[PDB]
Amino acid sequence: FGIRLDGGTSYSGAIITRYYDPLLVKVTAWAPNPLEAISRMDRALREFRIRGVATNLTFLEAIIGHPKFRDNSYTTRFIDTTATKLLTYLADVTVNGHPEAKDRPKPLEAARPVVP
Amino acid sequence: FGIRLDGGTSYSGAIITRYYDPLLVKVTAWAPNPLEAISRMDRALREFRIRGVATNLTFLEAIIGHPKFRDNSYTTRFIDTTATKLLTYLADVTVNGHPEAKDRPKPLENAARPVVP
Amino acid sequence: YFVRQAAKGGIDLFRVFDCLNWVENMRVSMDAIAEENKLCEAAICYTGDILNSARPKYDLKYYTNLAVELEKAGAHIIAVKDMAGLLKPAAAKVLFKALREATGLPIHFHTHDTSGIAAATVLAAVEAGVDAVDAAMDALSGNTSQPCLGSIVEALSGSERDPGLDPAWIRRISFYWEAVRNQYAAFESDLKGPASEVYLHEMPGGQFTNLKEQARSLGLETRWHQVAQAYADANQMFGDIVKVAPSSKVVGDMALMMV
Amino acid sequence: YGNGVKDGTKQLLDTLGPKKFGEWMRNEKRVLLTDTTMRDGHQSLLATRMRTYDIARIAGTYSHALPNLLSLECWGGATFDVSMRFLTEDPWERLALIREGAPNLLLQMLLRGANGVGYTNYPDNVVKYFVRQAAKGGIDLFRVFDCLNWVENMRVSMDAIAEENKLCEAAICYTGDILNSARPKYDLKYYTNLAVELEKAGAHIIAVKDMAGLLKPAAAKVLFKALREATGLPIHFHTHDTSGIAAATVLAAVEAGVDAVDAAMDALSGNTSQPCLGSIVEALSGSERDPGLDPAWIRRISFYWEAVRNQYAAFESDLKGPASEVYLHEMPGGQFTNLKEQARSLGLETRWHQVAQAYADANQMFGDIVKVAPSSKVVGDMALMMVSQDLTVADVVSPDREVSFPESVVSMLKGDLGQPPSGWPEALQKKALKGEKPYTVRPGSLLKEADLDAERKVIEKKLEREVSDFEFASYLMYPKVFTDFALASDTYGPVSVLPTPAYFYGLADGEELFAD
Amino acid sequence: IEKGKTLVIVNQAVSATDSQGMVTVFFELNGQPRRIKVPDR
Amino acid sequence: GPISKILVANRSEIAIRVFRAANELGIKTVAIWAEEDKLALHRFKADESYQVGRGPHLRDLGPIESYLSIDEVIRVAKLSGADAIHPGYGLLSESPEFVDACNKAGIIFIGPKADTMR
Ligand SMILES: [Cl-]
Ligand SMILES: [Mg+2]
Ligand SMILES: [Zn+2]
Ligand SMILES: [Zn+2]
Repeated sequence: FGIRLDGGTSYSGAIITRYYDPLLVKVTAWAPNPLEAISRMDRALREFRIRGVATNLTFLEAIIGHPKFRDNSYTTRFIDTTATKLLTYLADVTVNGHPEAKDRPKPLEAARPVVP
Repeated sequence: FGIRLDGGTSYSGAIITRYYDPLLVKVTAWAPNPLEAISRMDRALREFRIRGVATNLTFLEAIIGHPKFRDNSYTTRFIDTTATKLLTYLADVTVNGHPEAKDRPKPLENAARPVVP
Repeated sequence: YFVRQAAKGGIDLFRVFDCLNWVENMRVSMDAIAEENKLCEAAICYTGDILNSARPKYDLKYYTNLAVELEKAGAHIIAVKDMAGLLKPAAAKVLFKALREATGLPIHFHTHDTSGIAAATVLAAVEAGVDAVDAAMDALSGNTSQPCLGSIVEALSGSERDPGLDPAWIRRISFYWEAVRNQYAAFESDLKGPASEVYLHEMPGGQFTNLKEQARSLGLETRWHQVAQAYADANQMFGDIVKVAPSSKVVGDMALMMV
Repeated sequence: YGNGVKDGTKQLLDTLGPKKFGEWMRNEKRVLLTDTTMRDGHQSLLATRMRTYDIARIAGTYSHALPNLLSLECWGGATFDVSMRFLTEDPWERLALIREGAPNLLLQMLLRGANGVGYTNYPDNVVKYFVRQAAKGGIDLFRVFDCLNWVENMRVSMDAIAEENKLCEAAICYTGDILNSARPKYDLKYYTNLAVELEKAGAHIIAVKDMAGLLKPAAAKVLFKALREATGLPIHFHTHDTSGIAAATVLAAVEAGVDAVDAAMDALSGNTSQPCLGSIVEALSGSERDPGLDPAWIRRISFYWEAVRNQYAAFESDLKGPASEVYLHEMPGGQFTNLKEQARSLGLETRWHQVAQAYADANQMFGDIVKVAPSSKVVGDMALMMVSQDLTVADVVSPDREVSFPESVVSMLKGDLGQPPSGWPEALQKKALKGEKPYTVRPGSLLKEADLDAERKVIEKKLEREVSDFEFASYLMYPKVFTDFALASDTYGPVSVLPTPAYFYGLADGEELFAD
Repeated sequence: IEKGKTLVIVNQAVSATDSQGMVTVFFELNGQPRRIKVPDR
Repeated sequence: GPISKILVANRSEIAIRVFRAANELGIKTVAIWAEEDKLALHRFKADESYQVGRGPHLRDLGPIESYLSIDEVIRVAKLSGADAIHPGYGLLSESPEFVDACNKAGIIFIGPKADTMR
C-alpha cells in the first residue's frame, strides 16, 4: 500500500556499467499524513534486497529517521553539515576434514538426537 | 504511476511449489477513470516478464480487453459461458538435439556465419 | 508425371542415366523430357579402362556405339558419367576424340576426383574438344567430389578454350561455401585425400565413404583391404557391371558378405 | 609381407659417381620417381611430427617392393630440429635406420644452402662441416636451395656436396606465372638463365622447387621444354597439390620431357602435400615413359601410411581440400599448416581470409620475392600485423605510424637472408630498420669462421661427455635445442624405440607393450 | 518467416524436466514473452 | 492529424515513464541507444529502437556524447518515421540546438519552443 515505483533499469543478473546515472529504482511512498509517509518509506527502503553492487539504502534510512526531517527543521545544508564465514567453514571441513576427528572412528552411517 | 503490486514470493531464484494457492503477484490498477484503470492494468500485465513458470497474463488481459466487460454489461455467468510452430521446433531441438547431429562432431565454437558476397 | 512436374518446377537440363547403361531402360524418361521441350542429356556411365586390352567388355566401341544409340533415342547432349572418377588422361585424349567423331551431338563430361588426378583428365578432355565439363566450387571440391572449379578455370585462363569465368568471383563464392561447409562438421567423412585404389575397386564417389563407414559398422575396419578386393571380385562374378547408385550398393553388400 | 634386394640407383651412384649418375638420369627414357612421404608429406600435412618408429619400419618394404625408385626424400627440411625439439629423437639415428633398411635406394635431403638445416646463418666452415656429416650419415642426394634464388648464396654448399662426392641437385624456386605477361619479373628467361648459372656452379642436377604449387600445366609444357634446351643436366620437378591440380602439372611435365618427379604415397598426398604417387603412376602406366612401379605395392605401402597417419590425429589441420586461392597468396605448402593455426593462437581465426590478401600485398611491398622457408615466414609476419594493427601498405610505410616490425622482417631486410636481384625497397627498410645499418654482401662471408675445436669443447664440457661428430654437427646447427635433447635423452633412454601411441600417451591400465 | 517480416527470437531459459516429462522453453519473440512445452526424450 | 509515434530522446526510467503514459493511450513508442547502452531495457520496452553513435557514418562517439549528438537524433527520428520528440529531462532537454535540428527535420518537440531554450 502506497508505494509507487519508477524503476525497471535493474534486475537479477543485469550489468550496471559506469557511464551514466546509476539510479536503480525511484521509491515513492505516499501517506494519509506526512509522518505515516516516512515510516512507509522507511519500511520499503528496508524491505529491499539488492546484492552484487553497493547501495545508499543505509544512507537513505539515516536521512528519513533523523528528527530534522521528521518535523521540517532542515535547510539546504542539512546533509553537508550532519554466514558466508559459516559456508566457508563448512566447505573447509567438507574438503579437508576436522583434524580432531579426520583420523579416528566415525559414527554409524544415525539417529540425530531429539530433544524430549 | 497508478499501479500497486502486492509482492512477496516472486523473484529470481524463487521456488514455486504445487502445495499452495498459485498466487505469484497480485496487481491493482488505479486511474481517475474506470476505462484507464483497464489500460493502466492492461499496460502493467503486458510489461511483466516471468521466466521459468507460465502464467495467466494472456487470460488476464483477455477479460479486460473483452467487449462485455469493458463497459459493464457483465454478470456472474459471464466467464462460465465464455511462428509458434517455429518456436516449437526450436524448443524441441534445443532440449533434445536433432537426430542427425546428436552424436557426431560439432562445429568450431567459434565460427563466422556465411556472408553472401 | 514426375518429369512433367520437374520441368514445370524449373529444371531445364535433365542428365539422364541408367545404372547398367541399358538404353532400353532410358526411353520412357528420354521421351518424357523431350515432350516437355527440355534438354535431354543422356549419360553413358564410364567404367574399366578403354586402353586396357585386358578387360575388353568396356572398350572404346562400347562407348561410341552407345553414343550412337543414345542419339537415335533422341538425346540433345551426350554425357560421360564418370561416377567413380576412373577415366584417365590418356584415355580422355582418346575417348573424346572418338565420340566426337561418332556423333555430332555435344559431349558433357562429369567426373570425380577420388584418384586425385581428375583435373588432369578434365584438362585432357578439354584439349580433345569435349564441349562441357562439371567442376565443384573449391570449398567443396577434391576427394570424392568433383575437381576444383577455380583451379581448372585458372589453368585454362588465356588458352584458346578459355571459359572466361571471373576467377575473383569464383574465389568470392568459394569463400562463402567454405563458411557454409563449416556448419556441417557433423557429416564430414574421415577420408584424407587421394586414393589410387579407386582403380582396383571402382567404388563411386557417392559411395566409397558410405561403404567404409559400413565396413567399420561391421567390424572389418582393419580389413577394407580385402573388402577392396572382394568388391573387385564380386563385380567380376556379376559379369563386370556398371556400378553407380543403386548397382554399386548391391556389389558392396556382396563384398562385405564375402569377407 | 620375398628374397634379397635388387641393386638400385644407390649402387648406380656408387659406381658412376655424381656427374655420370646425372647423365644417366638425363639419358633414361622412363620418368624417375622420388617418394616424399618420409619428409615433405608429413611436413606439409602433419606438422613434420612423423616419428622414426613409423618411418624406419617401412624402409625395408620400400627396399624390396619398389626398387625402381629414384630416391626417398627422408631427411632435412623441418625434420632436423622437429625430431629433437618435439619428438625427443635423434635425426642422425633416423637417417641411419633408413639407411640400413634401404641399402639400394638414394636417400635425399632438402638442404637450404646458406644455412643447411638453418634456423639462422652460419660461417662457411659450419655449413661445410654440416654437409660432411650428412654425407657420412647416409645422404646421397642433396637438393639444395636458396630462399631468394641467389646463386651466390649456394656456392659454398654446392662445393661442399661435390667435395664429398655426392649428388648436388641445385634447385630453382618457382614463383609467379611464366605465362602472365603482367608479372614480367618472373619470366621464362629468369628460370633458364638460372639453370645455366646453376650448371656453371657445378650442379649434377637442376631441380624446379615449386614450393607453393604454383606451376600450371600449360607452363610446365613451356618451362620444361625450355630448361632442357637450356642445360644438358637432368631436371627434377617438385611441387604441391594445394590447387588440386598438381597431378596435371606433373603429367604435363612428364610429357614435356622432365627427368624425375616427386610424389607422396597416397595416404599422405594431396592438399598441401605432393600430388598422389599411386595415381600418377597409374596414369603413366603403359605409356612410353612408364616408370614401372608396381601399383599393388604402392597401394600396400600407402595403406600402411594411412594407418600410421591415424596415430597423429592431433597434428591434423582444419584444411578441407583444393584451394585456388594459392595463386593469389602464394603460401608454400610446408607453411600453410603452421600459419593459420598460429593465427588461431593469436585471436584471428575468423580473419584469415583478409590475412591472405595482405600476405599477397606484403610480397609486393617487399618487392615481389621468392617465398620459401624462411623468406615465407618473414612474409607471414607482415600480414599477421597489418591485420592485428589493421594497417595498409602506405600505412606500414607511414612516417606518422609507429609500427613495431617483427624481428624476422627486421632481420631479412638487413641482409641475413641475402639479396633479391632488385635489392630491398629502400624506404620500408630505412624505416623498418630504425638506425641499424644494413648490408648487401653474402651473410656467410662476413661471419668469423667457427673455432670448431673450441666450440666442440664448450658442448663436451657441458654434457660432461665426449660427443660424436654427428652430435656435434647438431649442436652447431641448434645449440639450445640439441643441449636439451641431449639431457632429455640422458633422462629417458631411447624413447624413439617406443610405438607412437605409447610415446604420445603412455599406457592404459592393464595394457602391455613390447618395446625393443 | 516471409519476405517481410523478420522474427526476432531469444532463448531466455529452460526449465528442469517435470512429470509427464515435459520441458518448458522460455522465448522472447519480437520483444514479447512466450513459453513452449516439449517432452525430454 | 494526431501524434501516433513517440521518440524518447532519452534513456533510463524517464524513457520508461514516457513509454507508459504514451502506451496506455494507444500511442506507439520509439527508443534510442548508444553502443554501451545495448542492454538498456527501455530500448527493449520501446515499440522499436535504433542505434546512435556507432558505425561507418561517424570513428565512434563516447557513450553520453552520442545520447547528446543531434546529428544522430534526427537520423533516427526519421528512420522510424516518428512525429514528436520527447526529450524527457537532463541530457538534451533544454537546448535550442536540439530544437533546430528538430526544426531542420520538421519534428515536434514535446516542451516549449526553440528560442525559449536560450
Ligand atoms: Cl637452438
Ligand atoms: Mg631422362
Ligand atoms: Zn557424381
Ligand atoms: Zn615442399
